[PDB]
Amino acid sequence: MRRRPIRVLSLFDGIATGYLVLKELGIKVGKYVASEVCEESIAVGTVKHEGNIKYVNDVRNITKKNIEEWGPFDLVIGGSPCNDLSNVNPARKGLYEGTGRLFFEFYHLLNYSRPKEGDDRPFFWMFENVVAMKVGDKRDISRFLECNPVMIDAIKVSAAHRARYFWGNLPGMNRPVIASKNDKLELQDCLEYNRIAKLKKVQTITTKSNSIKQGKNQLFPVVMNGKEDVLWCTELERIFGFPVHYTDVSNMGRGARQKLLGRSWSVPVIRHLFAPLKDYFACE
Amino acid sequence: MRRRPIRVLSLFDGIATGYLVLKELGIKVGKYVASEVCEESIAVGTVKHEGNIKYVNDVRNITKKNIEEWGPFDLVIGGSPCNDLSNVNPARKGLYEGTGRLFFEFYHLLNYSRPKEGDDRPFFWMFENVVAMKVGDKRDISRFLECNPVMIDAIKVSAAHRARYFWGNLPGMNRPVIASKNDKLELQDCLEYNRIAKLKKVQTITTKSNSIKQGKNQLFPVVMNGKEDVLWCTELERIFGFPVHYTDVSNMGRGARQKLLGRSWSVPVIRHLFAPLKDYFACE
Amino acid sequence: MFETVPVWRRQPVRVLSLFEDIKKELTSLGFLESGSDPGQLKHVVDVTDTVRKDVEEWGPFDLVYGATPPLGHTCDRPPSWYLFQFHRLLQYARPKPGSPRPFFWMFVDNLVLNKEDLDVASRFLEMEPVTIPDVQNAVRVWSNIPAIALVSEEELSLLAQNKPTKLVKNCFLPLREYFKYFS
Amino acid sequence: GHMFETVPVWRRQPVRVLSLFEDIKKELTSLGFLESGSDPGQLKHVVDVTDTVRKDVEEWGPFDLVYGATPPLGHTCDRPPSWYLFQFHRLLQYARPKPGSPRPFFWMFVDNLVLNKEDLDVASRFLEMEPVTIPDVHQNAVRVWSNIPALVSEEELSLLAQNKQSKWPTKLVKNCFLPLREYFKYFS
DNA sequence: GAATTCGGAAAAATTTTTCCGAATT
DNA sequence: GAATTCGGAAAAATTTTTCCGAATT
Ligand SMILES: Nc1ncnc2c1ncn2[C@@H]1O[C@H](CSCC[C@H](N)C(=O)O)[C@@H](O)[C@H]1O
Ligand SMILES: Nc1ncnc2c1ncn2[C@@H]1O[C@H](CSCC[C@H](N)C(=O)O)[C@@H](O)[C@H]1O
Repeated sequence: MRRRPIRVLSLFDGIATGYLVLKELGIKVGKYVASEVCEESIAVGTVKHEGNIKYVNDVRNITKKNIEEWGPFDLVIGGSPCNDLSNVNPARKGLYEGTGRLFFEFYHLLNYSRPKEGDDRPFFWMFENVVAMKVGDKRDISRFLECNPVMIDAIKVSAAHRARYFWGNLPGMNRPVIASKNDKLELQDCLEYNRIAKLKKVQTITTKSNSIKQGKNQLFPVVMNGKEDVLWCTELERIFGFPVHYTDVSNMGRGARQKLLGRSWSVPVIRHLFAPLKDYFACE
Repeated sequence: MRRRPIRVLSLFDGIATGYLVLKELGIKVGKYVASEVCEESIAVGTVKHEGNIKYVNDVRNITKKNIEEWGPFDLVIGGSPCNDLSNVNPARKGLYEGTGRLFFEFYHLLNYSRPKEGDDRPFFWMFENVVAMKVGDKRDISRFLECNPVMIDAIKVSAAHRARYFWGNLPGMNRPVIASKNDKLELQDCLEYNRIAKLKKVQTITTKSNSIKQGKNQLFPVVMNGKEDVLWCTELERIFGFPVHYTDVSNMGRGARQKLLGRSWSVPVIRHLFAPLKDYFACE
Repeated sequence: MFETVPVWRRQPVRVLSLFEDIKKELTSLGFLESGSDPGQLKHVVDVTDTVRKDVEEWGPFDLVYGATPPLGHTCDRPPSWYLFQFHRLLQYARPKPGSPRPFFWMFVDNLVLNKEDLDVASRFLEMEPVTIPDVQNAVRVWSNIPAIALVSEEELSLLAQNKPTKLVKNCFLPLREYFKYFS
Repeated sequence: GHMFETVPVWRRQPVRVLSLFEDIKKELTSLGFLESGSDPGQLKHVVDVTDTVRKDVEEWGPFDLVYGATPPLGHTCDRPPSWYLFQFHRLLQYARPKPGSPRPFFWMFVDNLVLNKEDLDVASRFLEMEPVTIPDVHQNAVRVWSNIPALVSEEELSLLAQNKQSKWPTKLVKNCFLPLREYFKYFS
């Protein structure tokens, strides 16, 4: 019949990128339930979205009954913590221990919220994680979600390297990534006034400050007034494609804002992936 | 007959409140020479005003020839450091030692920039400082500027106490301070979403974080989600009347931004003082 | 809850058992018959590359069983691995909602799961476990099989510290009310 | 601080001087600039300037010389040493002739080693010139800023300063004042 | 009256850097 | 085959809190 607003379950929501991208595409959001544990992340989603996100705390306390009452859901998205799967951490604990084993919570709740076989209604889902991960882990995640991932590197639509895997059933996930007119594709596009970018594309940004200085010998990315400098948080926000000051919340400083941004999604990549949904739910 | 843009010498410029208030009133600014030594303040003025401010560093190295070359000037404003004059500092060194004596630099350069007899051209100036200051210091400053100050408390147009002395020759400085329509007169008006103000007006904000917690028993000003909290930097910006994120610059955190804001001017009070200037210079 | 089947309608159970083989333990109670060398039990030990189409072809199944390796055998696999994998293929084996028939599953732990592992198990298998003791050894069982006493964990705690088909068998016997009773 | 043409001898007049903090009244007559017959004396001496307005300086009639000095080294000062500087600058500007009537007009400020070096660059920034260091040889010294057309290294004075702590030497000042002879009357 | 305040030197917290590190690309 | 990376425990800075404190409203 007619278009209805989208109802979203979002696990490991971070700074509510899922909501922001849907809103930026013009999709009416009817319900957005977010599971998230970091108090500063929750402040970002709360304040920047005027209380429209319904927070539900630790993913591991969402019950089978919770999915039924909070649902139905049209979109189930999540990107689990990659601190125990990424190659960066020598103390990685793998897929089955530490925080790696949080993926199975997404697998678990995806299955609770999936419609039954008699229901032909539209249902979409996506799971994101890093590429820098053991082959056995990449295999087992594709075993549980029952499909293979797309690899999209944010470098095609942003000023930063960021190779990520995306599993799911959205329309056109394998299609080519072409940049848009408003995409800040080079570091200079992101920088504030009176600052000079040394490089056009920066290396993958992590939660640490070392990722900002480039290469094997840790060079500063920016020149200002003759001296070298690191990136500012507004500049990080632009590289990721967030609105500037999106993380100017909760008295957070340089390190806290970089941690939130360092672990998030590239907004332009997510917009590309969610864009086919405009034709299934109500628009504004 | 017809007006030209205003030419401004601003000493101890801080975060360029003078320029911002002029721009907000619609006055064409032709030249704004700023003397300022704090690298983060300069970053704010630079960035937020797109290089329109001509920075010239330590006030004590401006020469008689500099005033001739950089001039003529139509407006000479300044608020010198009140850390060796205020009552807060028991180790205050007074008007003639420490940073107190920076006032005489303003006195000195004010007279360099003043037109000579026979020049009937408009010339305006203003000097601001704290009330919490010894009477002998208040007397001598009025001895050197040859006039007595008006006292304007920001509490009439903002959510904070902020009593300061203003010496000068602008039109209507002794007139009544009546609040404007857009003035955020209560703390609730300044706060972010999902936050509750305990009070309506907060005590004078200084560069220290103790000034945020209210009264003799140091109460938190805000309640969020049931727990008590201090003010956020966007909220401080709003109390002072700066645009939000005005100081989201240079990777500064909570402490740095409060220092810049804690020692600055209250924008609404300043606008009221500069507003009579619209009829002497070009408008936009 | 499942209604019980009159004795003339009961059929030989088809069981999928993972990690462990309960083949000739389950014949000892008459659920399988000796002669079906292509029996009604399918045994797999490395599930990591098995697809749903694999389970569907070996199906249908009426019982799905899995267990942790025996306490002592220093495993080459994380203890939760046997849980999550059991969970994955159990969902491949369930009857469709369109055709409800008796269908049971069992998982048992040899005290090879620690307590954060145990809270995952009870969250995924949707129930607390049952602690069945021997008086010294013990196992924990999750299952939807209707079953027929008190121990505190510090005995098991200290037993596990220090370093089993007998206890798993009995609970298999309410399944006699659903399938053929050979021997 | 200006350069002035010199005045023929018959046109010279008795100087009018304003002297602050220290009085050169009975020393400036020794060079013939004042006479002991005057009711007004042509010299005005004030010592607590803090409540002095411009029109006070204007009412005290016109001035040709304006002099101020730091108190003597051996004097426990009740005033911050820079106070005598800023205050002298404050009233000197009240005393200058208007740009519309340029006439010979001179000013002098001298320091008794009572200003330290951060105070010294305030002095030279405000009085628009470095000082001249005038020594006493058999040990004392003063530094003079002035627009009047009139070698020791600083550790000599540095160490001189520190021992001396334990009055005003007019002897050093006076001579600087001479050239003004070319501008005003020279009383016998 | 006692409440207030364009701060600062120590002291106790949080914080931002040295090396770290290896499988996957 | 040399470079890359949704990180972390120690270690060295930096920072954010205790008392501090008094003349002026
Ligand atoms: N047990 C748990 N329940 C819910 N969220 C959790 C969790 N453990 C970790 N998380 C959160 O999972 C997130 C992983 S990073 C994901 C960030 C997100 N993709 C974004 O766009 O910002 C982190 O925010 C972390 O705080
Ligand atoms: N010698 C000097 N020359 C120029 N500025 C100086 C200085 N010494 C201190 N300052 C600056 O003087 C300012 C005093 S606070 C002035 C704040 C300003 N009126 C505003 O609206 O923000 C501070 O910014 C301080 O950095």
